[PDB]
Amino acid sequence: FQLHDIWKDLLCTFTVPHSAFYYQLSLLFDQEFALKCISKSAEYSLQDFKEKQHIHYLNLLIHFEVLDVLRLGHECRTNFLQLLLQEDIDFFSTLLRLCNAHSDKIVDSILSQNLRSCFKKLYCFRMLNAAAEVLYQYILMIRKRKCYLMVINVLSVTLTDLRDELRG
Amino acid sequence: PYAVLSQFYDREDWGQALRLLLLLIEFHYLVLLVAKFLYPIFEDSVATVIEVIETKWSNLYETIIEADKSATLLKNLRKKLNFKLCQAFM
Amino acid sequence: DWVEQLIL
Amino acid sequence: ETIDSLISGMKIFYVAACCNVMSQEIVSKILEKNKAKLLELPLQDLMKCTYKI
Repeated sequence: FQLHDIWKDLLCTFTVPHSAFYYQLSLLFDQEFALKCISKSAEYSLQDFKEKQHIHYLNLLIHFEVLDVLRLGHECRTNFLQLLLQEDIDFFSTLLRLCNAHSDKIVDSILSQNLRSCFKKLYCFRMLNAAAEVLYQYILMIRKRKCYLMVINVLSVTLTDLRDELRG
Repeated sequence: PYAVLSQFYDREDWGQALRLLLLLIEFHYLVLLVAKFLYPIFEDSVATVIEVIETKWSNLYETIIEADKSATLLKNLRKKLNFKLCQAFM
Repeated sequence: DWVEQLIL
Repeated sequence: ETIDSLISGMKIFYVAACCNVMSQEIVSKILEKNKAKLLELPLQDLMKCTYKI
């Protein structure tokens, strides 16, 4: 097929005439062949088509990196991404951590909102790396000691207040 | 001595580090040596310990620091930040 | 014993 | 705009409220942006600046 250039689908593909062919194959085998063809076509191509392809690729990869790639790609349909990240939410968190490590707007805001939607505070802090401090303070408004401590270390007025509170 | 033996011998290393932090809490030079050891090594309990150490935090100490390098407070803060980041990633 | 005296 | 910026920076130098004002100005600039002139205007807060760069 590549070298060159169910019945209803075939007719539709003929009418369209690579992307269509791969999409059809993927749908028909929905598996290895399907996934491979879909990925290849998506790569060769790179609103509706784009979104669909992206979603498919991400799902296939999470079933078998991909997340960060797709994200940066689309950034360079916001609610769609909000839903995708909704599905993402441990593996997702690991990927995010990896992206942050690599780094060391819209994407950032969306992420912050999703995280705001122990575990929570931690994720929030990791991402923001002020937001961390605010979240911790709000949650605080053993646990107390740990929070005050984390706040003091991050800051290094606030410290004095925290110390006084811990001493009181 | 037990701590050094454990060091010579991951979980063991963590236990040794914890023992060291506990010793530091019980007790400046010692604290500096501990910080140096932590930097060389570079979860919740560990973070708590690091925090307590930061809360706790002269010429002889500076000399020891210089010998180790062969500013200190800043390096310590940096290490603490790194540890916090690691805990967040975990 | 040695590890109980260190914790103390 | 640049003169206003310099004025605000001077005011900030002259503490919490000043920092708040600086953050507000940064947010406003970010909203306006949404090349050389932009770079000239630019020249937690540190983290934000790093993300910007």
